[PDB]
Amino acid sequence: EVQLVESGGGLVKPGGSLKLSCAASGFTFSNYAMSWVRQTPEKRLEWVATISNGGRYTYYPDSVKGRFTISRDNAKNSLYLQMSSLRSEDTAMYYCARHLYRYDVGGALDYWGQ
Amino acid sequence: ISVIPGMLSVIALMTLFFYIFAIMATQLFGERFPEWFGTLGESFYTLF
Repeated sequence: EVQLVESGGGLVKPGGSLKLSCAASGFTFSNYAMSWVRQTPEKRLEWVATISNGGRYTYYPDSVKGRFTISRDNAKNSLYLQMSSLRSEDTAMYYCARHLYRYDVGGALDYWGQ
Repeated sequence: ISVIPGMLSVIALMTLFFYIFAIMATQLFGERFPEWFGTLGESFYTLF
């Protein structure tokens, strides 16, 4: 019963914010790490954020550092991502991904969303 | 409490071994697995 769906999105003016979500069901959510991967409409993939299981250690690329905000709550069994002061080159597709091996960060990614 | 001053040497030696194996472990297993062995002030806890 492993499933990953999403919410949020739409149209944001340059100078606004957007706060997404990710619904996770089926596995045990408190024993994996979770990460957002983006897909440009020009057929190219790019990485956004990741976060370990306990929620204390985050990692960020340098190209978007200090601007995005990622968090976890264990009991709610869902994932967040908070944006602020967007730009124009963010017109793309987003996804929500679980890592492969348990307790890990940064290996592969086996089950995405849609 | 009257026994521990004739026993303090072994305690100092075991603390030294914790310091050595902690500084080995926190840079071997530190890229991946960040919550257990990431810093040093939690690698002491995982080795304990």
